[PDB]
Amino acid sequence: IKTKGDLVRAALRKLGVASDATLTDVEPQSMQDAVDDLEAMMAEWYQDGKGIITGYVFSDDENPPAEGDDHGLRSSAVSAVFHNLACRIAPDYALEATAKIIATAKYGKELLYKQTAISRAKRAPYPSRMPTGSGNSFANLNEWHYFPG
Amino acid sequence: QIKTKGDLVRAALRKLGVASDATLTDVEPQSMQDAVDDLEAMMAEWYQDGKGIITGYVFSDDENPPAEGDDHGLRSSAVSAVFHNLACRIAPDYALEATAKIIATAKYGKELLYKQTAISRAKRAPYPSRMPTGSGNSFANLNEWHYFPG
Amino acid sequence: IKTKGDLVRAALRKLGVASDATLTDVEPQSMQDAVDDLEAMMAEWYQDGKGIITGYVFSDDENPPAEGDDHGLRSSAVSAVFHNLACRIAPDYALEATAKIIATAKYGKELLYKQTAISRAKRAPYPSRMPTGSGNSFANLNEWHYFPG
Amino acid sequence: PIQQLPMMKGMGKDFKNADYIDYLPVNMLATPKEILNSSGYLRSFPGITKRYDMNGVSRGVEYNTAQNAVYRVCGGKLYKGESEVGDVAGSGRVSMAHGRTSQAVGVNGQLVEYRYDGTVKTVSNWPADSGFTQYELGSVRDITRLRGRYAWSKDGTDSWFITDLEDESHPDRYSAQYRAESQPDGIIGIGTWRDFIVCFGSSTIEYFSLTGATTAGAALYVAQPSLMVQKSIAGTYCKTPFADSYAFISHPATGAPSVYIIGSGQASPIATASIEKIIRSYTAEEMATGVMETLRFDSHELLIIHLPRHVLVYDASSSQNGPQWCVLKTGLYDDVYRGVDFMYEGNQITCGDKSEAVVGQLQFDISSQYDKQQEHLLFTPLFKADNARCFDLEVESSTGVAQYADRLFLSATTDGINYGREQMIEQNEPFVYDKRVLWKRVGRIRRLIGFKLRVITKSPVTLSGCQIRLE
Amino acid sequence: ANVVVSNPRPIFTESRSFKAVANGKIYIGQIDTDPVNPANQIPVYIENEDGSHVQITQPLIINAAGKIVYNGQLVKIVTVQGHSMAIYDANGSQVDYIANVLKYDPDQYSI
Amino acid sequence: ANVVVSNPRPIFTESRSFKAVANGKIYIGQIDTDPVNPANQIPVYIENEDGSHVQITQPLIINAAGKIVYNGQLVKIVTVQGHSMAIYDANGSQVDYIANVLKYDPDQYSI
Amino acid sequence: ANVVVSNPRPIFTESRSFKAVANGKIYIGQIDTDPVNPANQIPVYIENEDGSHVQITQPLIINAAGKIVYNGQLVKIVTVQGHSMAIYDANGSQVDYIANVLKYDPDQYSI
Repeated sequence: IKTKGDLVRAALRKLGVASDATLTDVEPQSMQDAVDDLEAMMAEWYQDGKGIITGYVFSDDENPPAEGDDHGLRSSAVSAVFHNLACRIAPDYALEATAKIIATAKYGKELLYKQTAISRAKRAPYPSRMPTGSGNSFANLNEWHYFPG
Repeated sequence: QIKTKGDLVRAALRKLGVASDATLTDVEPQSMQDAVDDLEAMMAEWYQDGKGIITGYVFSDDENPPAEGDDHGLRSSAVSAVFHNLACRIAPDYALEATAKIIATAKYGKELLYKQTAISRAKRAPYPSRMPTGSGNSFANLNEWHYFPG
Repeated sequence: IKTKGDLVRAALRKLGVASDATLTDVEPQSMQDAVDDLEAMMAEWYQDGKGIITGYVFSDDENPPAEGDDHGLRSSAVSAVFHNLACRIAPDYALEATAKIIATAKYGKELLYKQTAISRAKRAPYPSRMPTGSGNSFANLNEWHYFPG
Repeated sequence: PIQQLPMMKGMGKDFKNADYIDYLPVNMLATPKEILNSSGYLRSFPGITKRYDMNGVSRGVEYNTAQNAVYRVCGGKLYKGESEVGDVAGSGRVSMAHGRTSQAVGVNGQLVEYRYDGTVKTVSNWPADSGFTQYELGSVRDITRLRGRYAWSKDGTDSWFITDLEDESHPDRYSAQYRAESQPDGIIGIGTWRDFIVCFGSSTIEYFSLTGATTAGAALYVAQPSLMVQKSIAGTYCKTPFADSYAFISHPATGAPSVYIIGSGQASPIATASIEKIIRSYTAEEMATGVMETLRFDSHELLIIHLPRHVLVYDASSSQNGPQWCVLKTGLYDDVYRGVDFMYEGNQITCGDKSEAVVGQLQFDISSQYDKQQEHLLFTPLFKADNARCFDLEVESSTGVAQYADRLFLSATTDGINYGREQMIEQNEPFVYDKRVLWKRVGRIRRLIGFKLRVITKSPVTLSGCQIRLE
Repeated sequence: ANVVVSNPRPIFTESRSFKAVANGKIYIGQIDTDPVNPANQIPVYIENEDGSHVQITQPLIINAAGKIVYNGQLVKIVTVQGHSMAIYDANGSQVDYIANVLKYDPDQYSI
Repeated sequence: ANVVVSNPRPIFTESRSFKAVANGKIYIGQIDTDPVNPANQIPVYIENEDGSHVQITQPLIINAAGKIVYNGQLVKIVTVQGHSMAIYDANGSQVDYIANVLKYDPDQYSI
Repeated sequence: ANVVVSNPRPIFTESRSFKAVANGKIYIGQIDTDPVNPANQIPVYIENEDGSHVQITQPLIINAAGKIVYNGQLVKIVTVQGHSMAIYDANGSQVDYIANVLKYDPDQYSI
């Protein structure tokens, strides 16, 4: 829900590796391992701002006891993030995520990038050589040709 | 009837056949709670604030800690969709997978969920700023002439 | 026939879960559960009036002891409704409905929506800008261009 | 994947010791018959119906071959069938040994003979003026007869005697003292095997046979060392004939008690781990008072053990896959089985009662005991299925004679000790012969599951091969 | 402190959901037995406000709020001794089954 | 006559709303002591049908219907007489800190 | 291992439906009388965990979950003598009424 530990525990559940439905308690080594993997995956997605953005916060795991605690993730992206984390940590235990998990991860990543893609569509301004028509105020104000860039 | 987020979850697990009432073994309430959590995450993913699928769902809150008891608030017709959906989501939880019938019914339910919203969001955009009202309109005498969008 | 109990007992029979031909007496839990599933299916079909309509009445299961009793379903739609209910409740018992049941459900749903689709075909009125020809009485009565919408 | 579940012996844990123990079928008798799709069917124990009254509780039974009638000692009154012949003192269990000219019952430390013409004589030394040898008879513990002589053992000593041939009241004229001196073990019990007087001790089982000596003073019986068995009977009445030999319970001297059978001068165990744990759960005095006996009806060879808080039954004919033990019980809770001292007379078996002063005859078309309901349990063994689902759970029942459509309580565990919700399913329907006991939607087996079938009824229950569709 | 306020008329609900049993049936019977056989049934009485005990027809009825009702008005049912209950909902399915229960009435201490 | 047919399985609802405490935790301890501390925890017994009493871990679980549920399904929990209670919901908050349940009897004059 | 774990806090629900009496009212009155009348209202006490009995105003208040509340906190309501509870819903209706909760006035019976 609202902490990295919950996201990683949900991912491990989806693998079936460690869950109350299976009567397996998450291994602390598994905890740290998949939390580190989540850090790496979120960094790769974020791509220093040019790629997909979700609001996730990278703790630092330098001053804190552990990186896994709290996350700025939007409430709508939690499903996508923990399904993708589960898919990425599947080969760690030699398991392979079920096809439903893969499809859910694809759907979630698409939904995460939908709004960013709509925002980035924009449109380029008119070329520097394109003139304004005679029917404008800037024709009288001497602007004429459109401002470059 | 099915009026609580827990009911949708216990109705799903039933559709999988895990803990279905009249059952000799029932799943722990911890798995029921966290499947409610999965339901909430899936519905948040669907809803996407205004833009995404609008199901009429009502999210849990701290004044009502037992999210299971909370009334989901879904439309009467929409309960079948989230019912048969979310079954595939907990399908890998016990490593079970969903039967083809459940997959098809979930697809149909989500399509029916989004049908009304998609019809309601056609909304052809107005005339562009350059389109002129012809001489036929009496508003041409009122100096409006060219249309005004936005 | 004329009650929800008969419809649901009919579905279980086709699925092969409980019937006199199998010497199985329907479990009351199965009865209530599949009746609830039928309620959900009919609600989904009805779609608050915009979708397929059959005449089915949603009891309320609030004041009555149980929702399953009586149904306003048309006599011609009983086959379609109970075959579809059997198909929907097939995975509850881990069974899969035989291909004949699936084909029957498809045929029944198509027949159910045939009449509603014919009724809803209609035709849009003439566009607001299309005028009467000179050969009309409304030409003298000043109507001219057709009434919008 | 329709997968069958055995029901002849159930598995589970033990919440005190945390050991895997056998959950035994209760009031059921596995019958090795090829039924439908299974190799055997569970059959409820026959019920008990009151044949007639008796004075006091039952204390012994023995089928008198000489008179071709059964002599039963209930309470303080001796009974021959329906009629009341003798008067017997004491209150504890009594050992009997029928004779051709007298029926005797060793009670209160003295061997009392009830002669067939009505008179009663007690064993005592020959008169001093007679001139025959005088012994020290002491207290009588157990008795038996072989070739016209009564053999009894002095209480608290390894010496046993034999009566005279001419006058049976007094012991033998010149040679009537015999000792099982192969070990310093007192004779806990005596008995007759073929033509041998056994001398069940506390660490040995010695034998004896007639030597045929004619001169006065020569020992009539001589030890047979080659047949000695190096075990013992725990208590005076922990022995009984079984399959042309004596079974018994080992005395604590040789180790932990365990049910044994004598074969060719050697003791072979027939008690599983759980049976001997149940036996060992008792103290020395409590387990000493246990009485064990043989009952044989239909094809079964029962070996019933009447322990103070358990009634274990060994079914020899159903031991194809290993020893088969069922715990009989009376009432809904853990009370002890009331039936005791079973004997087959005439047409139908008759049994005494531990609590009431009645005698019951076994009736096979009912399972009720003295017009009361009874509980039958059946446990399936624990089996490990991970993330699997089970839907069809069918047990074949022989629906038929009954008074009401008595339903069975079907429940499943997950840790093998404590159980879940009790589901009620109709098991018999009165006067209907083709009902199926079917339950669907059993659920998901997270790790382990074990089904307990519990039937409360006054009519016989015949459960057959249990199949579960572990899909 | 002599008397503490506490609600009479205990409430019955389902086993896996918080919904109340609606128009269900409660059956009372001997210890660890099927409480549907008139052989296994145990008499249950109505304890009115005046204290006049009266016998009732055996199958108890539940209103829409999970409370025993007889002749419309809510009633307090009392058994003679320990009992086993099998709570049935409206359709006939088991809400739950219990073998041994005991709760002595806190009222009528003067008697 | 002197035993009430009542709700056999207890209902644990939440204090601030009319909902069952899913994944609630009840700890049972000595009188007038905090039962969260394992030292204060007293024996807590399940009473299965066989009349046995098998003891289970103190953090008893509460399902979505308010009853007490073991690893599997509904059970009849049993304590001695003087049991304290402390409901904790899955989030970790507190609902009840009932000090002495015996001090909640509707008739304390008998005590 | 004698008693069964049971929720002692009383939850008040409406008689004809499965809902709490949200913001309802409980009036405590004399034996066999109408507690609505101000005259027929006995003094009523709260019992804290430590056991400090304290008086409060008669028209008790119920939260949205059914449990009695004083100053936003759950409390245990006791009386020194046998009473006659009268529960009323927020809208105003005699949802329930009990002439004598214990069937005997402990005070007088104490003699």
